[PDB]
Amino acid sequence: ACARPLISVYSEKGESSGKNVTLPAVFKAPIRPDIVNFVHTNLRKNNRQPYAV
Amino acid sequence: SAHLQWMVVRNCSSFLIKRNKQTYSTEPNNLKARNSFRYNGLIHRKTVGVEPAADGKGVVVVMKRRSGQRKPATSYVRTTINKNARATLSSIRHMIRKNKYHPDLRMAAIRRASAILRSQKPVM
Amino acid sequence: NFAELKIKRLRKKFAQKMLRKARRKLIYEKAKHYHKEYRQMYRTEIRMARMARKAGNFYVPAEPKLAFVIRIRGINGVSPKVRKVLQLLRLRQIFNGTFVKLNKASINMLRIVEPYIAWGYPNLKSVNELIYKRGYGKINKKRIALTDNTLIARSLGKYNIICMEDLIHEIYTVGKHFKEANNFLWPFKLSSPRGGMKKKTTHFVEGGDAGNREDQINRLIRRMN
Amino acid sequence: KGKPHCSRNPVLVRGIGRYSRSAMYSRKALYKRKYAALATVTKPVGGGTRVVKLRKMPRYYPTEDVPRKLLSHGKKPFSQHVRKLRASITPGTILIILTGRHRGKRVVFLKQLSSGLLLVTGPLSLNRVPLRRTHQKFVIATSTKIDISGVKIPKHLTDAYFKKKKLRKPEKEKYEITEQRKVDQKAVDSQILPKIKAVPQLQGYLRSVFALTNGVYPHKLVF
Amino acid sequence: GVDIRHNKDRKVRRKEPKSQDIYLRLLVKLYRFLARRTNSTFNQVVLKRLFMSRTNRPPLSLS
Amino acid sequence: AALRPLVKPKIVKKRTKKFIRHQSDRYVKIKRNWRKPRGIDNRVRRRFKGQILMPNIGYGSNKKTKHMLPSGFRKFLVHNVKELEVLLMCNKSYCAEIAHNVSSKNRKAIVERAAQLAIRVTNPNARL
RNA sequence: GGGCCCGGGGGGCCACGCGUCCCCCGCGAGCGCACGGGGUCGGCGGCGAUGUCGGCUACCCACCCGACCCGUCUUGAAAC
RNA sequence: GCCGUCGCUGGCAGUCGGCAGAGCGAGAAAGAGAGUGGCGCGGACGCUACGCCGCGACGAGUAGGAGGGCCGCUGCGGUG
Ligand SMILES: [Mg+2]
Ligand SMILES: [Mg+2]
Ligand SMILES: [Mg+2]
Ligand SMILES: [Mg+2]
Ligand SMILES: [Mg+2]
Ligand SMILES: [Mg+2]
Ligand SMILES: [Mg+2]
Ligand SMILES: [Mg+2]
Ligand SMILES: [Mg+2]
Ligand SMILES: [Mg+2]
Ligand SMILES: [Mg+2]
Ligand SMILES: [Mg+2]
Ligand SMILES: [Mg+2]
Repeated sequence: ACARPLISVYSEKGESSGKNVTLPAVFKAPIRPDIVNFVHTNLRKNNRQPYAV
Repeated sequence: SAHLQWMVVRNCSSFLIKRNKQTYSTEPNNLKARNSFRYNGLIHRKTVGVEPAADGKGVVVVMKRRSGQRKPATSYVRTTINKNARATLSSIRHMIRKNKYHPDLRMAAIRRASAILRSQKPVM
Repeated sequence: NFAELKIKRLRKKFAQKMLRKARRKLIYEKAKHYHKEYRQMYRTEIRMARMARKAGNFYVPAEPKLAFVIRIRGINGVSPKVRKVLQLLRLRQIFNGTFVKLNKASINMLRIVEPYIAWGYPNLKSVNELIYKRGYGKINKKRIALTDNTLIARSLGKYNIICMEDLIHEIYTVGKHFKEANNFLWPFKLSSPRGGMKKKTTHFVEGGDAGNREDQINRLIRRMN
Repeated sequence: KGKPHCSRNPVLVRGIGRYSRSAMYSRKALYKRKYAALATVTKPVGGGTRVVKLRKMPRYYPTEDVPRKLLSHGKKPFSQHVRKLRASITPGTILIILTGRHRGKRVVFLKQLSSGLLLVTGPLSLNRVPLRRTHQKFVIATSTKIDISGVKIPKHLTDAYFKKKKLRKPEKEKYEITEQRKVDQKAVDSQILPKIKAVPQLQGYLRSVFALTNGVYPHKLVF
Repeated sequence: GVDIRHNKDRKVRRKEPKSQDIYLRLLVKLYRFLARRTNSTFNQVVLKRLFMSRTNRPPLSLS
Repeated sequence: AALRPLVKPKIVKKRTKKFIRHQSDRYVKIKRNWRKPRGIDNRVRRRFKGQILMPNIGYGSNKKTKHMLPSGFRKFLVHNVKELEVLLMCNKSYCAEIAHNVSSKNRKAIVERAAQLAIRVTNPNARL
């Protein structure tokens, strides 16, 4: 989990531009489907409009 | 890793079918369509796929190369085999045993190849 | 080089066979010895009585050391003191059976449960048939049929009980490890008496079934085993 | 190698010999009988020669297969089963057939075939029952017996002799009495028939059919 | 009928973590194997404490 | 002449009648769908002899023949040719059922493909 | 009677190598049958395209046994 | 015999294959240990580990509690 390879940047014509970017560390962060579902669950309620009779 | 990626998709995947008390997987390179850690065709570094040829003649054996694990375009090597039935199975057996490339999928790959070739015979 | 390992593999198998063969001889000869012992016990009692009758006296045989106990009543409406004593005998079901070695402590427990049990003194044949047809060991708290001798040996071997004959000799003669060999046996699940009963609700001496019927338990054991 | 010797331990009861281990040890003289420690065929061809695999790998494999059974013992095939015969059925005994077109007829028991089925004859001229196989469970063995100890039954009269041959249809196909059977019937009948006529009123008894009538109860009457 | 009570037959104890955390469950897969296939009681104790709840896993201070 | 399954064990059903709800023969408002009677005096709930029976886990079917069709197969609803191909490697234990709302046009292709793959179809002769 | 059923002068033994010291006086081979870790036959027969075969359940009918109407309060409800 | 529940907080990552060697159920702790001196190219299934497998016992239930529903209804984010 400490491997940060080089990522190719591609040109608008779909070819490698020759430039490289080290993989940012955030792509090695823990993948927590249960945290995401908790956050997606509770944030998606924040754009709701109220209803009532 | 494969194990970590199986915890994400074992019950949440676009390729997952749950129906009639059964579970299947529709992703490519799954030899038995089975929702399983062994037969999943996406999470392992090395996978084997057997599919019919673009024309209804022969099979295509797909093997995942070692290097481009994050490069889907060059990740898979396709090989078309259009020999007689017994010769086709021998090549698949050798491509797996001799290379030691998932030897646990040897008979599943051989059984899927025999099912594709049989489906390519004339319908009676 | 594999050939040298194969010989080592084979010589280990041969040793196990040779140990296994020597153990079969041990149990074969223990049974031969018990047969002699049982005969002397049977013949000795007859000889003691004959020599007392010769002298005009009375030979009074030793009070039995062993009792077999059968619960003859159901589980509905059992009083608390009887309910506890029947649980200590391990007779939690009707027509369950156990051996109980007799002494002041135990004979007075059997008196509390008198209406709920038929008991008496089993002979050698009763101990044989009970343990062969319906003998199950308590091994890792499970009820395992004693289909093989290793089942007995692994559990009671430390007491030198390694075969069904050693188990039958420990029970029948009430040996030093009767407690262990007898707790090892699961309570016997006996069938309904074939041919009926007289009256389960009264004592045997009243023409019923409850209580101590002495050696007459063996007739009951024949019809339920 | 040495020629096999008949077992030196006679059977006392099934599974128990007459002699103990040491007794057999001596009888066998084991005190002196001590002992101490292709897949291919080459063929020439018109390369020069090819190595040929005698058995080839399967050209097909089903999607699923069943596992192997566990191993059992004592489950023999039919041909290896022991055949039993009621003690009341001895050769020359008169039997009453209970099933088939020949039901109720009284026939003469000749021998028990290797399959265990009985061989019987009417004889044909008395009740039109030929040399025919019958199952013992479906016959009543009467107590009447003629002495056919001197009768030579042809040896080719075996289970394979009496096994039915299949007939095909596309109208109908009819069974035909092969001339050999007629010859065999006469050969056997010519020896039994004179012995039946030796007993008075026996040939008429064999012509007559068995039936239950009013007040007649099988458990009460002797056959 | 058998004279027995059934109120205590079912044992109340965790056989797994209530947590859906996939990294915790990968460690449980690991120590389920070690506890099973080794005679080490230490593995059994750790496997048991991986099932335990938040309040049964108090934090350990540095001091 | 139909495709046969890998095995055809005898199917043993403990019960073949349905569990009809209590008093559902007496009213139309009471449907036969099972409802557990819960009245205090309810004699069906008390398991009195000669009364309507109640379902309990004892009637459960043998796990080896559960959900098994009389033919020996197990069904699996399919809506298109692509869903059908999941049964390629289990064609000896699982058959195909085409969903009711698949047009007559598409049923021809699903039935045609299933024959090629040796998959059995429960309803191949429908919407002709 | 007990003492591996002590010591001396027809019938079964889960005795059967030996150099000994002396109490006492570590792998043979095969072959086969089986009351042996749960059933097999390497056994058979009849019938079949317009009237017959199979179809638990379901539709109708009959019969034998069983069977009081639910919900509710209630110690107690089929309850007059 | 079958179903489920509970218990064994039981077993299975060893599918370790021609870079091969198939075993660890058995009365009785701990190594199928390592060494140093004296022709064929072949070998079923498995493992959604939230899975799969084995063994034993058990199964009444109002009030009431708890679990599991690939039970059912409407709508929302994703996916098919
Ligand atoms: Mg009472
Ligand atoms: Mg009787
Ligand atoms: Mg009373
Ligand atoms: Mg019960
Ligand atoms: Mg209860
Ligand atoms: Mg409780
Ligand atoms: Mg009430
Ligand atoms: Mg009536
Ligand atoms: Mg009320
Ligand atoms: Mg009142
Ligand atoms: Mg009421
Ligand atoms: Mg009234
Ligand atoms: Mg209950």
